[PDB]
Amino acid sequence: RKEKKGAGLEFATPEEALAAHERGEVALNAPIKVAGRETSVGRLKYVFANPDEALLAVAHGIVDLQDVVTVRYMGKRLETSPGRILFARIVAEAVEDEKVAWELIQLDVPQEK
Amino acid sequence: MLDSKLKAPVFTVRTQGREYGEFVLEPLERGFGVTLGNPLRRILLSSIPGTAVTSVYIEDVLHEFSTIPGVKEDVVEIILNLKELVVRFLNPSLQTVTLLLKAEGPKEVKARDFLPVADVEIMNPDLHIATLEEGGRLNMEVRVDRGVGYVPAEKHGIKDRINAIPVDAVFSPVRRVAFQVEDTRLGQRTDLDKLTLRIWTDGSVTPLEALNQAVEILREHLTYFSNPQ
Amino acid sequence: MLDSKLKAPVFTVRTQGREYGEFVLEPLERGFGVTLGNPLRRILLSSIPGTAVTSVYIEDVLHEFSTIPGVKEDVVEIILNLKELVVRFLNPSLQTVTLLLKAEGPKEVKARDFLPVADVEIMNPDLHIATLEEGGRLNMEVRVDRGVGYVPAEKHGIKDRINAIPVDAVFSPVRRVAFQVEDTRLGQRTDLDKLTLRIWTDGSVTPLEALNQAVEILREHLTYFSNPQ
Amino acid sequence: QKRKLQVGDKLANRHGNKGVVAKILPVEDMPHLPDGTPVDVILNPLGV
Amino acid sequence: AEPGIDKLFGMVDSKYRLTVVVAKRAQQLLRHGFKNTVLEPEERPKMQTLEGLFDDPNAVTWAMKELLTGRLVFGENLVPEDRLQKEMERL
Amino acid sequence: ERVVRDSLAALYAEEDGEVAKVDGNRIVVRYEDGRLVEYPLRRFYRSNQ
Amino acid sequence: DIKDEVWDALEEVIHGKVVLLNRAPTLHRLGIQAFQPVLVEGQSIQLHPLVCEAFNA
Amino acid sequence: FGKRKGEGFGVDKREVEVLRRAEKLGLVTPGKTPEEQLKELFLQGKVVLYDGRTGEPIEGPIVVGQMFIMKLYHMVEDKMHARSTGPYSLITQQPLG
Repeated sequence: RKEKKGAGLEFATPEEALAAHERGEVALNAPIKVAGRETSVGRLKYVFANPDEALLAVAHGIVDLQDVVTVRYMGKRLETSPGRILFARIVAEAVEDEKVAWELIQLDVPQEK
Repeated sequence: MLDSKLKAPVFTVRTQGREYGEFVLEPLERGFGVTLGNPLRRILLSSIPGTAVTSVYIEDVLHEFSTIPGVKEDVVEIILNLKELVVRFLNPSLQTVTLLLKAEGPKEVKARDFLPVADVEIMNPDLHIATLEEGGRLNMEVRVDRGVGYVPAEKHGIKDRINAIPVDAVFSPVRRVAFQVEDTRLGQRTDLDKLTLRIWTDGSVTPLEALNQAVEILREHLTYFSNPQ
Repeated sequence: MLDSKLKAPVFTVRTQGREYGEFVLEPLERGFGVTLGNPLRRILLSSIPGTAVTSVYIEDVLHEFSTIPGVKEDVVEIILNLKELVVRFLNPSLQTVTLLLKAEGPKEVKARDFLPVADVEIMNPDLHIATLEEGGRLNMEVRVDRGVGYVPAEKHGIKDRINAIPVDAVFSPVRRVAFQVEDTRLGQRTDLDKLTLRIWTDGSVTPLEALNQAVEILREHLTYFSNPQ
Repeated sequence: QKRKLQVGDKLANRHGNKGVVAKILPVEDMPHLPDGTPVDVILNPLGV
Repeated sequence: AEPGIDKLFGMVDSKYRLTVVVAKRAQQLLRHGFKNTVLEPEERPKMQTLEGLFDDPNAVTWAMKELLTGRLVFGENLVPEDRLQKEMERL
Repeated sequence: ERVVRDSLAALYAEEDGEVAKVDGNRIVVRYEDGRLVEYPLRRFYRSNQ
Repeated sequence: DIKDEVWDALEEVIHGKVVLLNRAPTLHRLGIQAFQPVLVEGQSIQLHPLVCEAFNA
Repeated sequence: FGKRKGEGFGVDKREVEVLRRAEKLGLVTPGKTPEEQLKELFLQGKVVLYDGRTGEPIEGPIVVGQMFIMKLYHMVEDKMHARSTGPYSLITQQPLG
């Protein structure tokens, strides 16, 4: 999902922008799923060690499955929604190996027919 | 009697190590499979006590999104590797434990490389924490408390050093639980329920004792209706 | 018994008559409002034993689809009206009762016209049954039994008379259940749960008795996890 | 005989939304309003 | 399904050969009775209520479970065909 | 109402009057003229289908 | 005269058997498909939804 | 909702989170109290429901109402013309009963 960016989205440059824009999200300055310049405040605010941790935090109603967030997968850091991570995990569990499952899906787009 | 009593739902267990546990209750009367599985799943994911790395302070760290010279992994990566460290306390009296790590020289830093403490234990000593490029000044400490469920770092704000940084806490020992209810059948009727429950746990507690804790908690919670007011 | 029992609900009740009862449990730690409400609602709506009409015999008719002269309603209408009859037992050991009814003349035959029995009550005496105009004689027997759940008419197959006609049974004293969880404040933790569940029943069982029965059922089902193998 | 509604039977509205009863759920697990009242029939939006 | 159908397809060139092999094995099992099996000692199929898959609940699964072992050999002409095909039908 | 009226499936009062007798199968009604008329009912009549 | 032993035997018979399900306008090869039967209590035939397009059903 | 308030109940927390999600989906205008937000959701004809199996509410509102549903004519078409052995025809022995 994506809604709006009413604040200065420029974020690639300033490392003060992390604290300032976290405050902005604390206020109503910028929504969680915002259209920042480089990153949305969701990827900044929450980072997850494993998909299990991300889905567990989802179960506590912290974040919706349609919200992009930073997740550390098998070898890489991804800005993905927990829904896409869950889809990948479903595919990887239905099959035995996970590397094959990871290489035979496209987790960057909606799963159209 | 097979209609209700001899079908005292047989409770079969399949344990694959200290991580994976499948429990099958069968047979069960109609509609009770969900009625048992759902509260059990909520209890497992919500109330099981456990310990997690509440926060970390490092000597040279000022902001949570900084880069540590002499170590390729950044602060974010370091805490991210710190999240999944699991520690078991030895006696119930323990509430909080602060554990330090001093490390230098081009070597790997792992969980076993932490300085020992008598009253704590680590079930994953080979947990590769990070790497030191060349004499990396690795002077850090972690405060670890006991809790229940999952705690976002923002709200609690536990503070030890003025420059220390919060860390999100995952107290629940159970990694995840999934329960399926499948329509089994008896000799004469099909309106019966088979409850399969799969539990993945970090390793602090075996799935058997986690389930026993869950059912005990639910039973004691039920005992709250005895006294009316 | 204060950090986890005073920070645990008092259990209050607000019941009027024996049809409507609210049970408030306040305050709950977050994550338990649904955890308790859902299983209780399912058990209440599923497996609360009760009493309902089982068999009907008429002195005149010989099958279900006939009609009694002098009676405005068909036998189908009579059975459908009897379906809503509520019977309260006063002796728990008592199982099967056979009420009798005899009427004649211009009688708006209600439920009160049943001949009284030692340990049976009609919580709905005003329930209309039939309308006898003149010269119509209505003599009938209704066999009521205490059961649980729902059973189709042919399934139980109760036949005391050759002319008797079985009817479907609705053994659930509970009419409907609605549980709601809201937010209440405590000094240390602002966001705590208050679980209030409202029960409407048909009078045969007071809501409090039904709730106690459901709690006992859930506890004895949790007991099945006590002995693994 | 008194035919009772079961799986084999079929239903329809006045707008031609032809359908067939597929499962009879017990009352407890069907969706219900915030009040205790449960819904009677669940329809798939895909047909609209 | 059945134990390793992918392994079954890998070890034959064409599927119809696989079908005829498994079914001819099933017919042999039926005619001789289930004594002429080559997985007898330990690994035998098992039913749930009892051990009924020791004798004959389904011969096709018996044959396929047999073929996953190396105890089965099949060929276009490995034995003088006439002798077998004219003793098969009279018993 | 038009469909049920025009298709002769129900019974209607042909004139102002008061009901005399109503039973499970017949209804006797006395009209304002003083004439009483009996209407029988097909209690359970098999359809064509 | 039915007995639960009868239904036990019926479950015994069809342990490995298959049956062919068929749809009336058989436009192509997939209008006939084999299946493993599972005894159910009811009147209708339970069908896996994924073959809703193999058949035009 | 007046009948609902007559018993002294406000807004369920499940209703609160459903309202916030619908706000994130643009169904209801933001900045309003749950009362009028839920009223506007009602104006759309959608109300909050609870799953019942889980107790957790269905994410996003659901449209509910009253429909007139009729049971259609039901002959042997459902009945199973399932035979194992039956009458055969005279000319050809193909079985038909």
